[PDB]
Amino acid sequence: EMEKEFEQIDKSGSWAAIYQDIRHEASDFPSRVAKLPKNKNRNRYRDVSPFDHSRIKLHQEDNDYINASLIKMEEAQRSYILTQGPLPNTVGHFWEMVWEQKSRGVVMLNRVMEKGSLKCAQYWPQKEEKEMIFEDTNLKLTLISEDIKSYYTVRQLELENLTTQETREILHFHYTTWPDFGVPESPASFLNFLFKVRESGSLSPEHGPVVVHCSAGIGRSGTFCLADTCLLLMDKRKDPSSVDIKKVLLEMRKFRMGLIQTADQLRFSYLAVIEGAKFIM
Ligand SMILES: *[C@@H]1C(=O)Nc2ccc(F)cc21
Ligand SMILES: *[C@@H]1C(=O)Nc2ccc(F)cc21
Repeated sequence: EMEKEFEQIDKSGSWAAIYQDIRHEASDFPSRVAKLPKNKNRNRYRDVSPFDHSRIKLHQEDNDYINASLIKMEEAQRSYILTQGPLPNTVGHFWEMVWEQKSRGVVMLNRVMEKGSLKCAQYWPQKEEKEMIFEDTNLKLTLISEDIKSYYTVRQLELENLTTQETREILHFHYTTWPDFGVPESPASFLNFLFKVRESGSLSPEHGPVVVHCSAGIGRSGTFCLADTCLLLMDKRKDPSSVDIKKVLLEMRKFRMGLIQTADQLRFSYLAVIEGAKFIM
């Protein structure tokens, strides 16, 4: 039971030590496409590079590269795309990826400005009547509606393929209250965030994978996928306490580097799963 393992690591203060065992056990795979010179500016500096084996390819004949990975959790029947916050020059690529993978949801875990720097381009429209056109990828994006809450905002967007005039509705889930430093004190509002994403149908097998991101460094994102997957596996296992967070993290770590970044994020992920369990079970 992870609750008892929690008190043990907490009372012993061994979070940095557990995390380092994870860092040392974690997969390392080639990322040759990410390091090509022609991809330097498609790549957010001081951000993780995608492994070649799990990387999302754009369907443009020119350059197929985006900093994005497919996490496939086989048991849980859950798949996620994890990506960097778009750059001014990759906003069109980001929406092409959303279009081509048939994603219903985009999950954003950062503010556009944190610590007085831009963590991410403004990649969606701020007003109904000012839509965005991405001329490089032949897409149009319109804000349909915006629902601002205390801890998060949900936006309905319409993405239009200007080439074929097909349109789809995309949900933008923006968690707005992650602090500039460290992790939330309680996981309550984050859990209410996940449940929201779940009830929308954005994580369901009838859609392409959800797109998750949160700037570059800090960590976040990892926490989102790790909590979702751990909770769903408790709905599946005859014994819910067979679920080992560390094992799940190491599986995801086969698909993308740079989850959980800090021991604090690891601690928060335990606390989110523990409190999510008690809420359901
Ligand atoms: C587990 C299961 O038994 N059926 C099902 C359907 C969708 C999922 F995402 C996960 C499961
Ligand atoms: C939840 C909410 O607060 N706003 C919104 C809009 C669309 C959805 F599918 C779900 C929600």
